[PDB]
Amino acid sequence: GAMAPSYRVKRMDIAKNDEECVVNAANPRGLPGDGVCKAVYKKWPESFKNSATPVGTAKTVMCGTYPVIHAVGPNFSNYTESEGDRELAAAYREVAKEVTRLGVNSVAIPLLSTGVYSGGKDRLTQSLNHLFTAMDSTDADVVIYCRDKEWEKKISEAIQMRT
Ligand SMILES: [Cl-]
Ligand SMILES: [Cl-]
Ligand SMILES: [Cl-]
Repeated sequence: GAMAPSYRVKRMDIAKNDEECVVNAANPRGLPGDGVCKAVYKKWPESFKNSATPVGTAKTVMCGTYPVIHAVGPNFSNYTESEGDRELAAAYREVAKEVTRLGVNSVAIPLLSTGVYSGGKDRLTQSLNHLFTAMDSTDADVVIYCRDKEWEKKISEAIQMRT
């Protein structure tokens, strides 16, 4: 584990991360997709062999020796708010189990269900709080990746508030 486990946020493409493994914001069918998923497919295409997994789960596939944890958040256009909330929390709990199993000291993670699976709603606080609930008990350094300047500031404020 990291000597003093931390959370950090960076506003850049997760495909350029400086961590020991990456979490993909995957679709259930293991398709190239859009947004984070498409960037992950371009950088680590080998990790999409048998990466299909149900909503609310995570499945890791190696690209060489680099782990890609495919985490499937719910698409809020299809799920009710109640059921989608439960599946989003579940996907993050599965990411925490995979990060622990892998023994990594750091992990790059996006905010699940905040892009095209958001159902047109701002889910920064919802998704980030489920990320914290799952990852707080792990000892890996977590680096959250985002692309919006206002989201970077809000994620950074939420991290600093708890220290
Ligand atoms: Cl970039
Ligand atoms: Cl998304
Ligand atoms: Cl963003």
